[PDB]
Amino acid sequence: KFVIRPATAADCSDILRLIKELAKYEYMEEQVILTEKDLLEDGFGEHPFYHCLVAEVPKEHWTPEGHSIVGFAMYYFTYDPWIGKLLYLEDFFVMSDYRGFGIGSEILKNLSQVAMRCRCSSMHFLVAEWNEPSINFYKRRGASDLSSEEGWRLFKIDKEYLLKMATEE
Amino acid sequence: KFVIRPATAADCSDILRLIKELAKYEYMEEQVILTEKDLLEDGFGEHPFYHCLVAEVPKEHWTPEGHSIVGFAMYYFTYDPWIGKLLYLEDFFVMSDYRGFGIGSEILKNLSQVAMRCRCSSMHFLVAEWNEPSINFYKRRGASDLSSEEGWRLFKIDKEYLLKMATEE
Repeated sequence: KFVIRPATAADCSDILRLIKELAKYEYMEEQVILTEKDLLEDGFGEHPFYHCLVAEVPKEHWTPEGHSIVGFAMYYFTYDPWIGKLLYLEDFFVMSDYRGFGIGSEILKNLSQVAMRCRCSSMHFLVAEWNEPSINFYKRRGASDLSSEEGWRLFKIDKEYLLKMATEE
Repeated sequence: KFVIRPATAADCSDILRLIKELAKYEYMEEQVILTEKDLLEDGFGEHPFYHCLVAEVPKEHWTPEGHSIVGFAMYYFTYDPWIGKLLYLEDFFVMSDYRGFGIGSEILKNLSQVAMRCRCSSMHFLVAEWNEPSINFYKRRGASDLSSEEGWRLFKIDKEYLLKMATEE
């Protein structure tokens, strides 16, 4: 059927392909600026800024375009001053013609083992408020909505504004 | 007046002290489980899971308890599949009797330089929806509320539930 395993440098082309496919899936249309070079340098350079798990399918079940990777999960470690190291799930995506096979649940299982192995007190991630199916999917597994409970809002300051603060009076 | 500099292992006692002081400041009362040992191992071990900047004041301006560190900022790097490496500001705190001296603005300035230096497309962080003063403070510097714009909600799955998923059918 398929296997869930850590990504290797050779998988970066597959990951970018899936990221671009994910970007298309999304509704919040945004351009993917990442290049395979970035994924290689940032993930398999001196310091890994992200980690990926990939879902590989048997050679005789490849993608119509001849691809063995049909899914991926990107994560990294974060830190909380109160409790310490946390696991952060950035994104999770499985190709359309491969959903409903359990791949998604297997990735989640593997991420949970990573959390256990790396001594993470919990796993954080974002869910769009309008995505009720996903909200319930996670709540059914014990997830808590911290934005709803504690009022947290995600803020961002772009490079343009960062540059101003970096070089101001 | 004061200086903003990167933290060293020797500063971990000061940081935990400030974290516990921050925990008291907060209203969402929670127990600080972190120990100085954790901060040392997680920040100055083989792999740094967080980075800290500290605000040090002259020897002749120390804290009533004899402390030179009166503020800190904790950050780490994250990753976005669309744009790449990001700077994530976890927490920022300055002792009461040292606020209104510009220390806060200096830390922000230093964090911005880190973002520029490490090629981060932007800086992400959380702000409580009820903290209007902080919301405006950041908006005045170009920040965008991504929860308000894109509907993002922060979710968490505790270790108890992670363990279940890690060892289930």
